[PDB]
Amino acid sequence: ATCDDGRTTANAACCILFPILDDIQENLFDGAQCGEEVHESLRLTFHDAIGFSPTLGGGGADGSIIAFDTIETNFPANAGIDEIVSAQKPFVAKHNISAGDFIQFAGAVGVSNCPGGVRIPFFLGRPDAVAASPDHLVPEPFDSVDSILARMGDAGFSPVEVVSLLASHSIAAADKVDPSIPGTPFDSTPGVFDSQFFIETQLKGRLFPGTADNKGEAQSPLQGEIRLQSDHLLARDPQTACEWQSMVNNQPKIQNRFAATMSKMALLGQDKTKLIDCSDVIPTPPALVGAAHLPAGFSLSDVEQACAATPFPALTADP
Ligand code: HEM
Ligand SMILES: C[As](C)(=O)[O-]
Ligand SMILES: [Ca+2]
Ligand SMILES: [Ca+2]
Ligand SMILES: [Fe+3]
Ligand SMILES: [Fe+3]
Ligand SMILES: [Fe+3]
Ligand SMILES: [Fe+3]
Ligand SMILES: [Fe+3]
Ligand SMILES: [Zn+2]
Ligand SMILES: [Zn+2]
Ligand SMILES: [Zn+2]
Ligand SMILES: [Zn+2]
Ligand SMILES: [Zn+2]
Ligand SMILES: [Zn+2]
Ligand SMILES: [Zn+2]
Ligand SMILES: [Zn+2]
Repeated sequence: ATCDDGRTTANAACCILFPILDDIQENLFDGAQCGEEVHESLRLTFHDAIGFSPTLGGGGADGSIIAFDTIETNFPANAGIDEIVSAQKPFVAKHNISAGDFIQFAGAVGVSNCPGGVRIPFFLGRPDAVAASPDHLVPEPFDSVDSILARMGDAGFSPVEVVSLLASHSIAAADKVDPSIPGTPFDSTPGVFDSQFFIETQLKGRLFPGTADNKGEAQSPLQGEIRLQSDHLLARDPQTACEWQSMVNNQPKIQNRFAATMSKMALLGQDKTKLIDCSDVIPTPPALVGAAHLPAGFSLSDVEQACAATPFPALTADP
């Protein structure tokens, strides 16, 4: 199909997305950058979608975190979410798509700005949300591996899918874990969708980048980086460590698995067969910049190897 401005897409219903794309690229993502608002919008996809429990309720990827913001943004695990919700709300009001669609669309557009990134499959047509998520559905950084895996499993994700989804932490920072150092990233390349997160979380912790007694924080290997206790544990726990290590210097796997599992997450509470595939509207991401490496001055002995079956791969270090 050909839209009114000459751009093309497989399904004509998708043409409505092109003006939305242009608006968000400039006015949400600061001219199609992989920066703060991409990171926040990607986090929002998860905090919206994971509000889904057969037992407990919630409609998944339904826009509830915007529609029912007054309730959801006050949940403890949603600390800091209010900022991106407030930023996105006027776009939802201006354009003519549901909040659920907008959240997933913005997340997919944003990820596509990141070198090494992917096009997350995107489907159009989610109805407006009809209920708020229950509280206690979003994992927290002080939760155990058993708890995180049980919660994610309740929503439909296996442990290997959880590891896949955590490639998001390659383009990510924390504002509330240690509020003395807001904006501190989880890897050394928060503008690049790469395996650095899976490398750097495996290093022996050395220091706290800010203060030393924050709940849910582990020692980091680097002054410029923060480590979550959940990521510390997931990198090392026998249930997840082998999958974690398998991401290291495996860009094709990170790409393939993140796109597939993000699509699954974007469709929680939804039925793809009732939606329209608009995947081809998402921009083509740039190729990876940089390659897998240890930080300058580090060596393999600084890696806490946690996969009995397979030794940690030999990586070069920054000069
Ligand atoms: C599975 C367990 C998870 C835990 C415990 C967890 C925890 C956290 C925490 C504590 C933060 C920092 C919030 C702040 O203090 O500002 C964060 C940020 C973020 N999370 Fe995760 N997360 C998990 C899964 C995910 C998943 C599945 C996604 C996928 C979309 C995701 C995407 C992000 C992103 C992109 C950010 C960065 C936000 C920013 O830069 O402001 N997280 N997460
Ligand atoms: C049950 As929970 C995701 O709030 O630790
Ligand atoms: Ca929701
Ligand atoms: Ca990165
Ligand atoms: Fe509201
Ligand atoms: Fe509407
Ligand atoms: Fe509506
Ligand atoms: Fe913030
Ligand atoms: Fe480096
Ligand atoms: Zn900005
Ligand atoms: Zn912000
Ligand atoms: Zn922001
Ligand atoms: Zn519009
Ligand atoms: Zn809870
Ligand atoms: Zn918890
Ligand atoms: Zn942030
Ligand atoms: Zn365990």
